[PDB]
Amino acid sequence: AKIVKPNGEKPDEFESGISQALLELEMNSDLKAQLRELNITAAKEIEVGGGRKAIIIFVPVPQLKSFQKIQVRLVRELEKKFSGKHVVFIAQRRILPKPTRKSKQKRPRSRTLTAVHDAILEDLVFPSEIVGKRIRVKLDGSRLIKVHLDKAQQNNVEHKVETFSGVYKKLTGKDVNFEFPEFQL
Amino acid sequence: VRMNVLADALKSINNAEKRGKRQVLIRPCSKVIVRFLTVMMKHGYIGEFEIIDDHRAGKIVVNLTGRLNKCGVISPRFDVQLKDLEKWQNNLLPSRQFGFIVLTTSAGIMDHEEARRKHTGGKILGFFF
Amino acid sequence: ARGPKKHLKRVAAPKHWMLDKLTGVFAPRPSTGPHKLRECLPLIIFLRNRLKYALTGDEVKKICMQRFIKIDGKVRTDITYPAGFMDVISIDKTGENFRLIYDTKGRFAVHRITPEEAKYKLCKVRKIFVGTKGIPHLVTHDARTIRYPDPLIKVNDTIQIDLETGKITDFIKFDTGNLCMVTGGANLGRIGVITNRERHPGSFDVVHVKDANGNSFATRLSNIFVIGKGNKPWISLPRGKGIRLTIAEERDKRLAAKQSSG
Amino acid sequence: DIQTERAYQKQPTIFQNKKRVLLGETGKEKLPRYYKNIGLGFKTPKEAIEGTYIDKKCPFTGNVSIRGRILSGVVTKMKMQRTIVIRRDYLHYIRKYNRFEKRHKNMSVHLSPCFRDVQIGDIVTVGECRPLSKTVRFNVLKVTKAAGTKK
Amino acid sequence: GRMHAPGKGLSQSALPYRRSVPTWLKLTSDDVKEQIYKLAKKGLTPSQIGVILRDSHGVAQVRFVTGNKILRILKSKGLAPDLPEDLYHLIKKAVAVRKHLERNRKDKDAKFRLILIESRIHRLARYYKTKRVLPPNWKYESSTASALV
RNA sequence: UUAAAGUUGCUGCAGUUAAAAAGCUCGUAGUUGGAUCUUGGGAGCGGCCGUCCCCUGCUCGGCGCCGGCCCGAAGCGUUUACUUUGAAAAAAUUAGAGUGUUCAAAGCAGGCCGCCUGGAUACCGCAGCUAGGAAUAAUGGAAUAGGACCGCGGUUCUAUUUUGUUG
Repeated sequence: AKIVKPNGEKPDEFESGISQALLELEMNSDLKAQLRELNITAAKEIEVGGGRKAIIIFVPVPQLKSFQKIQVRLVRELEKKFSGKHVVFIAQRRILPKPTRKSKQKRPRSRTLTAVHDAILEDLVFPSEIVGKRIRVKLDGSRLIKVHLDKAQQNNVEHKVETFSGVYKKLTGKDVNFEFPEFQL
Repeated sequence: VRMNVLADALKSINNAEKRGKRQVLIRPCSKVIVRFLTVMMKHGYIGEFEIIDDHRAGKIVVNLTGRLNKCGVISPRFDVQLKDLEKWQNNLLPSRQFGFIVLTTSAGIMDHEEARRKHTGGKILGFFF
Repeated sequence: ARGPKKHLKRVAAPKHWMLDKLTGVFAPRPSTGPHKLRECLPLIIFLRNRLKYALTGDEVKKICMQRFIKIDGKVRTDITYPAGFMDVISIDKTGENFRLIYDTKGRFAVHRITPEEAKYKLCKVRKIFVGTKGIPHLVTHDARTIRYPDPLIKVNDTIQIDLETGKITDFIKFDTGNLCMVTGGANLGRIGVITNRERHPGSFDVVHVKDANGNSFATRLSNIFVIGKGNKPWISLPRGKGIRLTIAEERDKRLAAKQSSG
Repeated sequence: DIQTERAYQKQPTIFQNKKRVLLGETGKEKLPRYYKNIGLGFKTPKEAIEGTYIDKKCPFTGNVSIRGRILSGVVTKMKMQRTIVIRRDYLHYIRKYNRFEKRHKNMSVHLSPCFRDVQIGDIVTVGECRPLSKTVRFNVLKVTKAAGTKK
Repeated sequence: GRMHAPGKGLSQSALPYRRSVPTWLKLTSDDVKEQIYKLAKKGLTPSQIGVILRDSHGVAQVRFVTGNKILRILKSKGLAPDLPEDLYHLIKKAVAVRKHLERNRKDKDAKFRLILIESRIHRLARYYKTKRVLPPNWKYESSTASALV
C-alpha cells in the first residue's frame, strides 16, 4: 500500500504495521489533503541502550520537506499510537564509494559519506536546529562530537537526546552528545 | 600570503609553549594537522584538543602541558628513503633516547620508529622533541 | 680499431674462469666455436687449473695433440676451444667423463659422470626454421642444426640428443612445474621449479622459479634451461643441488666440519 | 586530391590492373585497402581502413615497423608537411642541492594524415621506428584530447 | 592587503553559521525566481539584484533558499550578459580615465592609475580566458574599448 | 691542491651603524600557492590491546561441489611523481668472509697420514624495465547536458552444424 521499497522484495511485519497505522491515520483524520503522494520508503526497529526503543522511518529525498511541513503533528500522533517508544525521521540517501586507481560518472559531493552523515545528523532532530558542533578527541584517539541545539523549542526535544544518540550510533557509528547552550541566545 | 598552514600551526604552538600559555588557538585546520596532533597526543607531548567546527574552515583549541620543547616543520616536503632516515636522525634530533620525526608515508602519517617497523618511507613533515 | 681482436687481458676476463692476478698479462682467448665468449670454458683453463693434469701451457698442448681429449664424441685438438654448458669431456686413457654443470655459485665445477650418462646431451632449442623445400629445421643453443624435428618442438623447449648419431631422442615441454636451471646473471646455477611466466610484449619476459625449500627468484626467459619433467632431473646433479644457501649456514657448516674433523 | 606530384602514388602491395567482368560499374571503382595491426594493444582506427591516402611512412598503411621505445608528449607546432614537433617535460635531479630542475627537449615526429582532429596541446603517444629523415625517428600511434574541448 | 594599494582592509561580509531557511520568511523559491527575472528584465546586475532582494524582500541569500546562485539562475534562463560585470566595470572605468587624459596631459597620477587599471584588466582577462568564459581571440585594446560599452 | 672555511653557507653565512636592500611602481618567463571527497568494525588469539582473514567486475577451463555454482585464467581497467621489492648492472680498486707469505704491506692460497677444500658477500649515483600502497602534490569527468543505465524502430558490406547428390 504505502510501502514504496526501492527493490521489489517483501516488506517486514513491523514496517507493514507502521504503514497500516499511517494509512488508517490518514483516513480517520483531516491530513489526507497533504498525505496523498507522500510515501514511506522503509523502516527499522533498533534497541536504544536501556529500557526504551525507537522507531526509524525512512523518507525519500524529494519528498523530505513535505514531511518536514507536518513533522510536528505525526510525532505526537505516533506517540499516542504506540505506548512510549520514540520516533524519528531519517532520509534515505545513497552512499557512493570513494574511487581508487585499482578500480564512469564523477561522484557528486552530496553523495559523500561526510555530507550524508551531516545531513542525517541535521535531519535527526527537526524542531531544534544545530547551532554549533564541537569535536572532542580523547587520549585514546577516539572522536566524541558534542552538538549544540538552539534555545527555542527545547522542552519538546529535551528528553529524546539519549534516543538520538542511540539511533546516531546505530545508523552512523560514532558517539554523539547533545547540549543546549545559554551563551548567545 | 598563507602558504604552509602546518608550519604556521606549529609555529604558533611553539610560541605559546615558550610563552607559557595553557591553550593554543589554531585558526586554520587540516587533516595533516589532525594527524600531527594525534601523533603528538599518542606520544604524550600535548593534551586533549578540540575542533571548532564552522562552515568554512575549522579552528583547533589545544590544551597544553609543560612537556614540549620545540615543534618545527621542514619545508619543502623532501622525499626520504629508509637508508636516508638515519642522516635526518643525527642532524635533526637532539638525542637518540627521545625525539621523533613525523613523515608522510603511504600507510599514513606516523613517526620514524613505526616507519622502520612497517618497512616504508615517504616525505618529510616535521619534528618534535 | 681496424679489425677483430686477437688478445684477451687477465683482468679484462670473465670472473668465472677464476684466474689469479700476477702470473701473466694475457688471458687465453677462446677460439671461435659453438658457445659465446663470456659463458664458456677453454680446454687449457680446465685442464690446467681444474684437473691439475698439466703445469704450463706447453704441457696441456702436448696433452691435446696426443688425441686424448674428446668433446661430444669428437676429438678436438684446439687448445682454446670453448667448452660451454653441458659439454661432455671424455678421457679415453685415464677413463672418466665430465659434464660442465654450474654449482650454487657463479662458476663451473668438476662433476664426474658414468659412461652411460656420457652418451647423450641436453640442449636448449632457439628458433624454429623452415628450409628450402618446406623442410623443417631446428637451431639449438650450441648451434647444432637438426633436420626433420618433431612438430611439437617449440621455441623455448628442450631436447635430448644422441652424441654418436646426432638425432633427437626425447623432449621436455616448457610449462609450469618442470624443473629448470638458471644460466646467467646473479641467479646462476640454481635448481628450481617453474611457477609462473609473465608476458611482456616488446621486451624481455620474466619468469618465477621456486626453490626446494620455499625460496623464490626471477630471471628472464633467455636465462631458463629446463632439465627435467616435473621434479625429476634427467641428469646427475652435483653436490649441493643448486640450493644457494647464504653465508650464515655456510659459516655454520664450515664450523661444524672443522669441529668434526679437527 | 591524390597524385598532386610529378610521379604516380601507389601502394606496392595491391595490383589495381586486374581484369574485370565488364570494366564498368557494379563491382568496380573501389580499391581494396591494405592495412595491418602494429601490436602492443594499439587498435587500428577505422579511417585508415576507409581512407584514400597513399603514404609510405604511415605506421598502419605503410612499410614501417614499430619497435623499441614508446614515449609521449604535447603538440607544439603544425607548420611543415605531415611532420609535427612534440614537447617533452621531465625533472632533472641534482645531487648537491637536494632539489630539482625541470628541462625540455623537443623532437619531431611524423604525422600520418589519419589523425585529422588534432590541435596544439594534445597528449600524443609516439613509438620508435627506423630513421625516416634526418631528425625524425618516431611516428604517431594514438592521440588523446586536451583539457576541455567539449565542442 | 590589496593588490595595487599599500593599505590592508578587513571589511567584508560575515555569514552566520545557520544555513537554514528562517520560519518567518514566506517566499517560495519560484516567487524569488520570478522577482529575479523581473529585476533582470529591468536591467540590473546580479549584485544589485541581491542587494535589492536582501534589503526589501527579506531574503538572506538566494542560495540558502534556492539550489542555484543568481548568476546561475540567470544563465539557466538565458538572459545573463555576454561579458562579466566586474570586467565590464573595469573597462568602463578605464574608458572614463582615458577620456580624462584626452584633454589633461599633465596628470601623471591619472596615467599611473590608468596603467594600474589596465594591468588589473589584463590580469582578470587572462583568468577569464583560462576559464573559457571569453573567446580565445579576445583582446583588450584602446579602440576595442570605445565600441564596447 | 684538500681539511681547517659556519671566510661560498643545499645541510649552513650576512645586508641600521663593521663589505653589502635597485629612488619608487607595474609587469612576462621562473619559483611558490587556502580548506574540503571512506569513516569504523566483524570472525579471533592471550591478560582494552604489539600479530592474523575481510569490507574491483563481465569468454575458456578443472582445482572442486551439485548443464549450473565456485575459483583460476584470453581480454581490460584515469593518467604521474614519491615509496618498497626483483631483474640486468665488466674486471681491478672500496668495505668485507676465510687463510701464520716468520708479522705486515701483499697474495689467493692451502690442510690433513691419495683425501678435503676455498677462490664469498655488499655497494654501484641519475635515466630505462617490473610488481604491492594511496598518505602527500598537479591534472579530468555531467551545466547551452549528444550525461550514465535500460529495454523497443532502420540505412551498408559478410561467417555453411542446416533450405535431396548438381547453376
